[PDB]
Amino acid sequence: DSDGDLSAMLSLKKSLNPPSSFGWSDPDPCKWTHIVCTGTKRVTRIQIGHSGLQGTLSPDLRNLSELERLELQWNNISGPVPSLSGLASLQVLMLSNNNFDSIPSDVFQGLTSLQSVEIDNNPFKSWEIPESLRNASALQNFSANSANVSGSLPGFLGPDEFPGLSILHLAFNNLEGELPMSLAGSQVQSLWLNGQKLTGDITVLQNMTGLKEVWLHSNKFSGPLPDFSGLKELESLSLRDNSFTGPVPASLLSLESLKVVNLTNNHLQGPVPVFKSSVSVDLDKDSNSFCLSSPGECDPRVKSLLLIASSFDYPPRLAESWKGNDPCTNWIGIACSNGNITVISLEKMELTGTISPEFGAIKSLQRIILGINNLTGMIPQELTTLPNLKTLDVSSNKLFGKVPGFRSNVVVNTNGNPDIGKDK
Ligand SMILES: *[C@@H]1O[C@H](CO[C@@H]2O[C@@H](C)[C@@H](O)[C@@H](O)[C@@H]2O)[C@@H](O[C@@H]2O[C@H](CO)[C@@H](O[C@@H]3O[C@H](CO)[C@@H](O)[C@H](O[C@H]4O[C@H](CO)[C@@H](O)[C@H](O)[C@@H]4O)[C@@H]3O)[C@H](O)[C@H]2NC(C)=O)[C@H](O)[C@H]1NC(C)=O
Ligand SMILES: *[C@@H]1O[C@H](CO)[C@@H](O[C@@H]2O[C@H](CO)[C@@H](O)[C@H](O)[C@H]2NC(C)=O)[C@H](O)[C@H]1NC(C)=O
Repeated sequence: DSDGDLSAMLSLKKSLNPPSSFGWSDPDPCKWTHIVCTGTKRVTRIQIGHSGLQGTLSPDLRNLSELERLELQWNNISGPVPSLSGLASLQVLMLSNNNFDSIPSDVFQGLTSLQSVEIDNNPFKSWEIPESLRNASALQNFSANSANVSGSLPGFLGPDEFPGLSILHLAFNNLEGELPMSLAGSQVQSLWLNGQKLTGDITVLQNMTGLKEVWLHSNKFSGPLPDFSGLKELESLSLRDNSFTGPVPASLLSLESLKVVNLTNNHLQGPVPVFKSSVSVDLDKDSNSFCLSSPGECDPRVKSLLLIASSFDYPPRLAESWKGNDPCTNWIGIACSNGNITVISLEKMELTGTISPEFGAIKSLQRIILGINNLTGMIPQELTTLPNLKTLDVSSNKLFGKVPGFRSNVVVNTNGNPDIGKDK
């Protein structure tokens, strides 16, 4: 009630200790500068950003039951952020750019009206995004850049609990682990996750069709680029300084909405991408694994090997090795005679995926050695059309199906494939 608000405001004045000329002098805090109250003397707004404040924040803040907007940003307030639990009308919370040293796990408990949270640039002790946030079903904006956020990106941030989430900014924290698949379906429009140690692939982006701005640079993301054709509002895509593999997808190259793309410093393969003239492209020379230094089709041998790599799920070691346009110099697993590929030898490379029928297109092949990997599927019939093939070793994989009929002088070894001959 109004007496409770009066007491809480007096406690806040004491903790913050504002200057004598700040205007918190009247016996009725509803008459104080930068405070808004209802006609029945309930506090609804406290708006004292950029006010040079130096104290701490009283825990009695949580007693202001009708508080809607709390702005304390760009001061020098220290100590812990008090629990705000129970402030069911709090709609806007701005604490960015202060000196807060911690934020508690129950801080968002029962904050059902919360729409916008900004707590960037505070020297918080390490903390994880808390479960208490899950009651903010109308949450639209959550910003906590440079706030020492740790752990994984929690899956509860998906549309199942945050159907209105629009801005999620968590740059320059300590996040690790992979993107949770529960983000699928999210209507987030601006996503900042740059500048930490996130890993895994970014396939979940395919299911986030409201994205306009995606900043994932400076992480440890890997794997090939996903299908972008569904992201018809995507304007700004920053993927630089990661470990992405595979080619730049045509689905991205033809995306009409695209305005800015950053691809520098990855392990992207295939031909150099050509974007529309209107797109600002950040792609430093020699900062990926493209076959040429400028746009143009790759060498025929390279094209074949890249199809083979694709079927092997773009092996990370090959993405970093198979650079340039000459497979006969310094490529993992590749030997040549007079420029013709004679050996593809990738034993013990933890390969996944399947054996591409494109092996059959490399007519100079003498040895295909793929033993001790995690390959599945069948041995393609196309391999029997290799007239110089001497040895096919596919030992110790997870292959199945009938072995096609090879010439009677081809050495074939399927040792250690328990399902060879079985159908699946
Ligand atoms: C957070 O919000 C949940 C509901 O949202 C769901 O969980 C969130 C964490 C998040 O995942 C959301 O996306 C998701 O939709 C609230 O949960 C509801 O809480 C109320 C009570 O607080 C429950 O109401 C009770 O229902 C009982 C039957 O299931 C019923 O027996 C109870 O009646 C008894 O109590 C009432 C008074 O409360 C009394 O009037 C009755 O006479 C009787 O004794 C009562 O109605 C809902 O079942 C919960 N689930 C819903 C609504 O889906 C949760 O409270 C909230 N928590 C915080 C901290 O804000
Ligand atoms: C992503 O690339 C864009 C386009 O190159 C970068 O934006 C440009 O930044 C330069 C500064 O280096 C500005 O002077 C240009 O005006 C910007 N162009 C824009 C915004 O269209 C952007 O900085 C890159 N992002 C990262 C994280 O490196």
